[PDB]
Amino acid sequence: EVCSEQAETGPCRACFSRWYFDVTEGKCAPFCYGGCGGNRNNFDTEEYCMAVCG
Amino acid sequence: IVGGYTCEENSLPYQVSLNSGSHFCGGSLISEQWVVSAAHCYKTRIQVRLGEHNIKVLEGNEQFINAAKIIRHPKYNRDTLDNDIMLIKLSSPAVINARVSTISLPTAPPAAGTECLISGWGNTLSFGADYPDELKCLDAPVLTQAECKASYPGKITNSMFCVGFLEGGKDSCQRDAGGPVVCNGQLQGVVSWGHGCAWKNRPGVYTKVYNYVDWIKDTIAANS
Ligand SMILES: [Ca+2]
Repeated sequence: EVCSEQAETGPCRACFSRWYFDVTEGKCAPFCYGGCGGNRNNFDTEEYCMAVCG
Repeated sequence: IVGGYTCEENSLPYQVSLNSGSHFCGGSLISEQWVVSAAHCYKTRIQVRLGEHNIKVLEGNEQFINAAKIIRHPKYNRDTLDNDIMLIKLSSPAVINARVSTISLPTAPPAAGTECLISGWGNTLSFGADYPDELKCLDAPVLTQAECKASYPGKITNSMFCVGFLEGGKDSCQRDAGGPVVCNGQLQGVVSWGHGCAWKNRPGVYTKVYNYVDWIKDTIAANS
């Protein structure tokens, strides 16, 4: 269920380089995490995202 | 910045870039040794880049200076976003010149209706991702606190104010946080948060720098 969540920047406006599992691609993609809030589909690196979600 | 324009090169000499391998947040130079940013932009190591216009092109007129101290407001809270302000001490003083200079701290709270200038390298799209290499600018008015509080019921603390446009389309966005809101020659705001970017009736929420003038003075003095 974690890996099905949509990418969420959250309300804050930083750009922490993060990755989320994109269910439409079956693999992870990068996004700006704003630095607060968000959801669990949020990983430091592509390899880590795929380790959890791939 | 959504709905803005490319700033004239080096015309906002107080704008800085915070870099930790890539640009991740903005900031404002407030003295030769100190930069103001957002507490949610905290990293344990930060390179400050002053004099920037294109963050991807090393023209040679930038000043890259490592942060010696990185101090979030001690009462920053990631759930409420209260006290979203941070101070960075440069490891060597910034050299003041035509492209690098300070922005005055505010002497009174922001006044609704005042025209301001918001700036940064943030996303330019409300849906999608288009991140600019060149610094973007947005002319935007201070909104009334009633407009701010009605847009975000129960979420606007004493430390916050709204700047922008309730009709949508013009706002700061991800990668703008920490950057300046300047009104009448003074740094009134720090880019903080919002629901989405440039959504109708969801304006940008900014840290009210005036409420932290004493904290800024005290922290600078304690860390000299
Ligand atoms: Ca440059």
